[PDB]
Amino acid sequence: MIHLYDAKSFAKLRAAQYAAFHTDAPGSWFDHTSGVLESVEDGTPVLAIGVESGDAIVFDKNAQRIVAYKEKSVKAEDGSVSVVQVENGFMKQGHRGWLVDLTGELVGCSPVVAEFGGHRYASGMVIVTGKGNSGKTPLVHALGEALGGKDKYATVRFGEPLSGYNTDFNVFVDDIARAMLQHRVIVIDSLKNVIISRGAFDLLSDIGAMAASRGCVVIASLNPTSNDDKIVELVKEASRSNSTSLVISTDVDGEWQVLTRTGEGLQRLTHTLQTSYGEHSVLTIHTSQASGKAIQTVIKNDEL
Amino acid sequence: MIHLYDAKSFAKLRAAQYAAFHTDAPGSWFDHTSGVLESVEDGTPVLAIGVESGDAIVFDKNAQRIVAYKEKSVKAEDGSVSVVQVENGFMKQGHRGWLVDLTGELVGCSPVVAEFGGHRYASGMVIVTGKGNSGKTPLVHALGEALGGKDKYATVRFGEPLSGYNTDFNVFVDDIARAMLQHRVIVIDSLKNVIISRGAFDLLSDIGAMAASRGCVVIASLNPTSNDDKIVELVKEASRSNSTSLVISTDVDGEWQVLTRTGEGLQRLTHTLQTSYGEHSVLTIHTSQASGKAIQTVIKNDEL
Amino acid sequence: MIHLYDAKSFAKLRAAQYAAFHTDAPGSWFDHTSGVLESVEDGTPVLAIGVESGDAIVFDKNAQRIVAYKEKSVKAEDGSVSVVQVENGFMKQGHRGWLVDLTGELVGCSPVVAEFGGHRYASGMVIVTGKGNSGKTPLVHALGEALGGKDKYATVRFGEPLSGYNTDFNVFVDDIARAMLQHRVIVIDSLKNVIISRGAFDLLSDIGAMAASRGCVVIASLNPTSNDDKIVELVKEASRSNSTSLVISTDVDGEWQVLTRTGEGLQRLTHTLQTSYGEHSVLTIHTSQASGKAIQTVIKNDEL
Amino acid sequence: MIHLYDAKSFAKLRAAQYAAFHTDAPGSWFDHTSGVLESVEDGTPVLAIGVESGDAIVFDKNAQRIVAYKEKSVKAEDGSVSVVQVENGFMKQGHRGWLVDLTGELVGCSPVVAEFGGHRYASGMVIVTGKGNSGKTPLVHALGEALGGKDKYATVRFGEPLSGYNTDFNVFVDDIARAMLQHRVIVIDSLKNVIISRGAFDLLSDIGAMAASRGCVVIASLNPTSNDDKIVELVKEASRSNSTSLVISTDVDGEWQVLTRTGEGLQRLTHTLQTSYGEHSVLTIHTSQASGKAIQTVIKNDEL
Amino acid sequence: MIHLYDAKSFAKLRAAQYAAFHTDAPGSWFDHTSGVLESVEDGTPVLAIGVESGDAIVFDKNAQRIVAYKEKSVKAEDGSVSVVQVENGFMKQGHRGWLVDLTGELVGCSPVVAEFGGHRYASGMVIVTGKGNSGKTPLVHALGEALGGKDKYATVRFGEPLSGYNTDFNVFVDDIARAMLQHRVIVIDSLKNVIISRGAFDLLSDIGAMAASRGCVVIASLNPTSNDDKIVELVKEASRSNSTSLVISTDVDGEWQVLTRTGEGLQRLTHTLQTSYGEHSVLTIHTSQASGKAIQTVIKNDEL
Amino acid sequence: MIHLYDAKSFAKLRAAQYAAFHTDAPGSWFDHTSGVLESVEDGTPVLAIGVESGDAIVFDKNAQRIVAYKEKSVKAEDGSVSVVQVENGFMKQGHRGWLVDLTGELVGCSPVVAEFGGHRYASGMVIVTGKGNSGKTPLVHALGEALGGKDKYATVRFGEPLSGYNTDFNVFVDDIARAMLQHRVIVIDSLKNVIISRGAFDLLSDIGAMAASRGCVVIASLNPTSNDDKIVELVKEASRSNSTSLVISTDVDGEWQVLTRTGEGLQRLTHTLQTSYGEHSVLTIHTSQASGKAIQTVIKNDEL
Ligand SMILES: Nc1ncnc2c1ncn2[C@@H]1O[C@H](COP(=O)(O)CP(=O)(O)OP(=O)(O)O)[C@@H](O)[C@H]1O
Ligand SMILES: Nc1ncnc2c1ncn2[C@@H]1O[C@H](COP(=O)(O)CP(=O)(O)OP(=O)(O)O)[C@@H](O)[C@H]1O
Ligand SMILES: Nc1ncnc2c1ncn2[C@@H]1O[C@H](COP(=O)(O)CP(=O)(O)OP(=O)(O)O)[C@@H](O)[C@H]1O
Ligand SMILES: Nc1ncnc2c1ncn2[C@@H]1O[C@H](COP(=O)(O)CP(=O)(O)OP(=O)(O)O)[C@@H](O)[C@H]1O
Ligand SMILES: Nc1ncnc2c1ncn2[C@@H]1O[C@H](COP(=O)(O)CP(=O)(O)OP(=O)(O)O)[C@@H](O)[C@H]1O
Ligand SMILES: Nc1ncnc2c1ncn2[C@@H]1O[C@H](COP(=O)(O)CP(=O)(O)OP(=O)(O)O)[C@@H](O)[C@H]1O
Ligand SMILES: [Mg+2]
Ligand SMILES: [Mg+2]
Ligand SMILES: [Mg+2]
Ligand SMILES: [Mg+2]
Ligand SMILES: [Mg+2]
Ligand SMILES: [Mg+2]
Repeated sequence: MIHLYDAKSFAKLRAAQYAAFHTDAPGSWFDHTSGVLESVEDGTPVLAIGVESGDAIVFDKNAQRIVAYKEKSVKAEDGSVSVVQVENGFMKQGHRGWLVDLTGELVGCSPVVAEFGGHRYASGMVIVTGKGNSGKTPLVHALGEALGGKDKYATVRFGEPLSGYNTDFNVFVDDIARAMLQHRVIVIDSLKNVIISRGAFDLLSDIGAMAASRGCVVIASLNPTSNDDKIVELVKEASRSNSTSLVISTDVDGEWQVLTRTGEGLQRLTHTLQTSYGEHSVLTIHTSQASGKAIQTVIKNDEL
Repeated sequence: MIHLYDAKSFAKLRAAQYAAFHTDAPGSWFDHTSGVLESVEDGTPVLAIGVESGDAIVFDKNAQRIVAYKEKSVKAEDGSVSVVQVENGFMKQGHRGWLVDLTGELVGCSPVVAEFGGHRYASGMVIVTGKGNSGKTPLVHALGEALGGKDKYATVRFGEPLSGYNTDFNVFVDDIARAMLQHRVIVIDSLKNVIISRGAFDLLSDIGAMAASRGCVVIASLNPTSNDDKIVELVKEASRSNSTSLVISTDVDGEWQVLTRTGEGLQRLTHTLQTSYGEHSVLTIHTSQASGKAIQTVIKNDEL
Repeated sequence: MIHLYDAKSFAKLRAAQYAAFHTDAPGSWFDHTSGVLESVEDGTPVLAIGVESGDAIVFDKNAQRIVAYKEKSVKAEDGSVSVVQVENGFMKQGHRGWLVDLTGELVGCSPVVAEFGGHRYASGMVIVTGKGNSGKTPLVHALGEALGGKDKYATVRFGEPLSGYNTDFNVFVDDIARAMLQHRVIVIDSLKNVIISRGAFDLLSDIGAMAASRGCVVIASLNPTSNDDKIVELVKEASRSNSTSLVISTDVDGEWQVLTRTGEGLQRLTHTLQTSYGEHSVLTIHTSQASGKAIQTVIKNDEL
Repeated sequence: MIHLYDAKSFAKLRAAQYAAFHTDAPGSWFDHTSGVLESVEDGTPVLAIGVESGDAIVFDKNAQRIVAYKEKSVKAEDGSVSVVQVENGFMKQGHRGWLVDLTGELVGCSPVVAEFGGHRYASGMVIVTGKGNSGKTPLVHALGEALGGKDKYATVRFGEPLSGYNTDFNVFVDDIARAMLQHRVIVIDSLKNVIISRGAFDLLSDIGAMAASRGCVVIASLNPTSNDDKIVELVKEASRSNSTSLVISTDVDGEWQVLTRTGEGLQRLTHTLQTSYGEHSVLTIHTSQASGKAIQTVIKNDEL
Repeated sequence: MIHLYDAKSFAKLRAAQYAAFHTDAPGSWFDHTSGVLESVEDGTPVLAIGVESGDAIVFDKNAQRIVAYKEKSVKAEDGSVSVVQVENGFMKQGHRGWLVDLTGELVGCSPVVAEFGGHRYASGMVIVTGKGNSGKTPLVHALGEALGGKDKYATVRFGEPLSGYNTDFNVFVDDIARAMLQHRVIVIDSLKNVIISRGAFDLLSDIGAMAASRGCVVIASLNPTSNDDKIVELVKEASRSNSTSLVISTDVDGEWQVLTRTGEGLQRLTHTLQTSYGEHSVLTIHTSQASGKAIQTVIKNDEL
Repeated sequence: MIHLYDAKSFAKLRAAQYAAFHTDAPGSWFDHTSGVLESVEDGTPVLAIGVESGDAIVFDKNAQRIVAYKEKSVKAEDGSVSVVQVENGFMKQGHRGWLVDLTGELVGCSPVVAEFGGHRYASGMVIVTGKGNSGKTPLVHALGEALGGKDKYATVRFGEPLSGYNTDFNVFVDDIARAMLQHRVIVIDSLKNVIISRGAFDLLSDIGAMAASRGCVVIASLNPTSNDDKIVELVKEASRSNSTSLVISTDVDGEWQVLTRTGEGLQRLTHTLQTSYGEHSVLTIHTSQASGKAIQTVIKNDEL
């Protein structure tokens, strides 16, 4: 909805956003939203995501598709009215994204999703990219395990010429919706095939906000390697504007750079990561700050 | 409608436009249009804005969507007829923009929306953009609060990978419409995802006139950063021709330039702004002229 | 229709076209077509202009839209047949342009619309453009008042982020149609938003011929400023091929060049204009010639 | 239809084609086809041309549109079957072009349309183009009068911002069909607006063959002037491949070059023309050979 | 259908393909397929070719169009099923190409179509192209007569601004279909207008296999001359990949190079041709080897 | 479906993927999936592949198309639900790819398909490409026979101007589906015509995963030769991202490089091949390693 502010309320909002990243217990936001989703009336639509055609499919709290739901409205705080209607398995009325309120007045946050190796990591979408020899696939799985901490991480596989890989976009959005509804740490291996249909465009522009709203993190690999300034600019834009965080390789093999948006209007943080391989390509991230916009663009150049 | 002029009536119009910016009490035009809107018959369509498809949704004076409204025509002064009809939630007949006359013979103005730090600011659309390290989001919020003065400013959030952000264009136009119908100072954070669907194109070409006619100001951030002459040129066209005023970053961190169109055929004014950050990135604009077209083009080069 | 000629009849036509610009009394053609229009049977469709979709809307001699008109044919001189039919507000049969014959055998003219400061001006479409500091809006209004002479000029406002400005193309073409049906001197401020839908394309290729046939002049501002060879070439083509006359700014501030097509197969004339500003930006054109195709292309280069 | 040949029959075909241009009486082919068209059963479809949408309209020998014609087939010599059906004013079955046989076994000719100043001119389409100061409009009218000889020439006007000019493509194809059905010499002033819709593409590719089949000549002006390699290549292709003859200006003012395709597989002829102006821009062509492909391309370069 | 191989059966296939070009009596494959076609049930669909829209029309063994044919399936050797159905003149079910098996296990051949001047020529499609002064039209006709030998060659005319030329794509595919069903040697003058609609794209990708399967040869002229890397690259792709053989002009007037694909996986052969003109441009090809891929690419450069 | 992992289960997965290529018996995965397929209920849809339009066709375990199959759902392990429904020959509900689970938890593998000349080859899609004189058709057939080993290889022929070659995309995908359902080693000659419709796009992004899941290998020829950075980049992307393995020619004639993806997150292997020709162009691959991402991109440059 829209929000109204004066100097006081705005300063309070910023303090609260700062806290959502810097001081809140890691993963607490996810726990809170899990509670909100579970308190929902059975059969109530909680998430709508766009399929390839641009239409949207809707899911309930248990990640089951809602095929028929008769028009139902809800008047919000600002007076606006929210409407949701599902017919023949497709949203007739409503919008893409969370269909129930998880944040409230607390918007524009990058809820700390986890802490690892002395660094806090944000929820939302993390795009892993860059050129060079450092491998991306091993990196997303290592990050997924690290941020997962005590919990297992969920893996969504898409568009690779390997066994068992789904290559259908509509099955892909279904897997992603189920993942965000049920797990805090999510790995997506290969955003490459989405990179374009309407559903693919909706996904790039929606996923970061969906995840951040949920308090979960979606770690997605994205290879720039494609000397086609049409697609490459799309890769840089997705990394610059649709990603909550960015993990990009450097000049040194095994070394990565993490750029994190800490919240609405807040500064971006940066830290380095060292890694090494064990058996069967299993990667390990070794354990034992503020960066300017000009610097951000410098890193974006790496993908050219 | 169309207007007829001779030397005398034209000179009077120009003096009137001049005054609407230079001498009228700040925000007085907004108060005037609030009165016109509130005098409208209940349930009467007052504003129509385009959704993604290119269709238009309609609202009444209370920012409530009109789903059904049988044909109804009104003959204007120039003999032209206006017909409005709404069926199944969409305009069957009518046009985009204000459906009731808010201006009358007083057209081509940039009604002063507020005065701050010794400068007069125009209503209509203000694009906040530029390259470099100066933060845009912090600036739009500080401008909102500064021009809001005694009033709270309205915040419309769109397309950012942060918690609680809507990324659905149709929810976006609904927010914008409600905001212009109810508040004098509006901040839109991220016009980035609009910059393209028919609805997006309608939005860019309509919002400036819509706001200027209401006497409200829409402060929208737009990032150029995207070395793609296709989009970058679209950013310059939007800053050049679709904005009533432009606020753009300088070579010096924290310093901004304000370029204001003061009226139809009138000269553009320019002044500088110094800013500084307080706690949690809350930005403060410190307190304590004419510019030719060539100069304007020089400033536009900055975005390359 | 088609016309047949031999050496004798062709020479007579050329002498008549020459006269229509060089010796006829200024504005007499407009008076003559006003008489043809008023002598039309009530309810008879006289003008059809394309809306955004490419469809056309029809008007009668009083600039009132005709929503229903059953099929009706008329056989011309060359034996051809003209058929007009309007259903549900849209032309079902017919063509865009004047639906009644305003010219007869007298075609290919640039009927003198007015005389000012010692120069004859042609009816039809005049594009006011160029780069540099000389302001276009002030010029089109000054030209409208100068060619208006004893009569008031009509102003069609379109696509500018100022108060009371319509930004809807279908309202715009209704405004234009009504203007040409009722006034000899018309000003269009901002052809920028048309410069693309089918209707926009129809407007650019139709308006010059419609106005010249009527004997009215349409003075339109068109800013080239937009380093995008796709649109800039479109601006040059509209100036070169869809304009009866061209008014373009020069190296010297306040100075303008007028390039006039005097008739079919005739030479283009050129003269200069000096201007100055008074109060509230009211511009005054000071008072007290054949140009080749190469010279013409030279002036077109100015817009790059 | 398809034709079968052996060395003898082929040598005879070539001799006959050579004759159609070099020795037949000028205009005799047109006279013969006029006879064939007049011998046609009343109401029989004789010509189909494509309107803007790509659909085709059909005309009878008197240039009147056939709105309803029930399916009717005719088996040709090679055994193929020709079908023509018209419903609601549009061709349901059939093809674009002449619907009755005018040539027979005599195909691939450039029937001499006229002789003037010691040169034979071909029927089909003649495109008049080039850069520089030599005027095209005066040239097409002078050529039309010259080739017309004892007969008047027909003028089809399209897309110029002058009085009486039709700017509707569908009215344009109607004018052209009527012209080819009734006159040997045809002038088309401004092919510029066709230069793109399906109907416009069909016209460029069909007109030359229609005219040559009829024995009439269509003299069309085409300005290249438009530094847009997309359109300019289209101008060069139309001049190179859809024109039976080409008349292009040279370095010397008033001087033109005529390049004529004399038939299927025959050599292209070339000759120069000197011209001068009299009163009111009436041009006169003064009175008192084989060119290679490489040379042809050299002239095509002139338009860049 | 699909075929299975082991070392033995593969070696036998290759010896068979080798012989189909090198040792079989010239034109014997055409005679063989004529027999297969004539043994087909009356009214049975044998060939389907795509019209402009992308739809396909169907013919029987006598080159007569089938407008109605109820579903009918046929199980092939590999267990695959072929279903053909024609409704309202268009294929409802089936595929483009030969609808009856003309080859069997003998696939991937370039059946020798004729022997002339000591050289063997392949069936399938032959593109005659190149830059320079050597005439293409005269050459395609002389090749047609030379390879026709004792038989007349068939001529399909398309898209030339000359008398009696069809310019309708759907009439074109009808001619081509009839020609391949009834004659061994076919000449298509001007593939220029195809080089783009779905039908045109289908034609370029289908004709070569269609002809090679029939044992007939299609000799088509294609002019590169069009400095537009978009189309020119399309000409090279057509000469490179869609043609069974290529005949291209040299630096020397009258001299041509023939590049022939002799079979699936077999080497390409090359030989030169000297020609001279007789009366009325009738060209005569005078009478009295392996080439690597790099050489081939060198020849393709000629078209730039 | 989605899979969850912790450090332990992830390491087990990687060890299993490693084994699936490095130590499993060659071809065992194919035998295992053949067993899963044959144990399926009769009439059960097992494979869906997209036709040209983007629609999908369905096949049962015997490679016979299913034209009608009423809605039927199956709930997986992650709680997801798979729904298949076929109506009028087309999938109404379901996804493209394998419709039955061939992999289970064992995903992300490149199942060893065969061992030859001391090297293990991966199933999935292998693209054979490169520039230069080394012939591709001879290579794909030699590779098919070598990996076939004791078994015959299946050949799918598509889009070549040779006898018996299908050129219809819908027949092509039916051929491919039948091949993967019945044979371990498949050769596709000429992927050129797919390199674009929705179905072509679906094929490139689906085939690798379909084949790898099955344990079969699809060896396809793809010629880069086409100096059009639009298609060339598409060729590089298909080689880089849609190929399980790549076989590309080098500087030395007859010599080839094999680049193999060994599994999800695993390293790419590389080895060289020497070949020579025998009679009738029958090629023989002579008998008697980790490569970095940078080295990979280097080989991709070869195709420019
Ligand atoms: N033991 C090891 N030592 C060094 N590199 C290893 C390794 N095991 C795996 N890798 C690297 O892991 C990398 C990633 O594997 P891939 O499947 O190619 C995913 P990616 O390359 O990260 O993204 P991509 O598929 O979009 O290009 C490869 O570069 C591989 O070389
Ligand atoms: N205390 C502080 N000192 C200096 N800069 C600060 C700051 N707090 C916030 N900023 C700056 O605020 C800027 C804007 O925050 P963002 O959320 O990135 C919006 P933006 O960058 O202005 O526009 P964008 O999101 O369209 O690119 C960032 O560049 C950040 O560095
Ligand atoms: N008193 C004055 N002295 C000098 N210039 C003046 C002036 N009053 C107005 N102008 C000029 O009037 C010019 C035109 O006003 P604008 O509203 O920008 C229409 P334009 O610039 O002609 O076309 P545009 O809006 O498409 O660019 C401005 O460049 C302004 O500087
Ligand atoms: N008396 C005269 N002396 C020299 N030139 C003359 C002339 N009378 C007319 N002309 C020339 O006639 C030419 C043609 O007039 P236009 O209406 O511009 C048609 P065009 O220029 O030939 O083709 P175009 O409209 O596509 O550019 C102009 O260049 C004009 O200068
Ligand atoms: N007697 C002769 N001597 C030399 N050349 C001759 C000739 N008779 C005809 N020609 C050449 O025959 C050539 C071909 O005639 P055209 O009808 O132009 C077909 P083309 O030029 O080969 O292909 P195109 O029409 O696609 O460009 C011309 O270049 C002409 O010069
Ligand atoms: N005996 C032999 N010695 C050398 N090369 C041979 C040969 N037999 C066949 N070849 C080569 O086999 C190569 C491939 O045959 P083609 O039918 O052209 C398929 P390709 O060239 O591999 O792919 P392409 O058709 O997409 O370009 C040719 O370059 C030919 O020279
Ligand atoms: Mg990867
Ligand atoms: Mg921002
Ligand atoms: Mg202006
Ligand atoms: Mg002209
Ligand atoms: Mg030719
Ligand atoms: Mg090959």
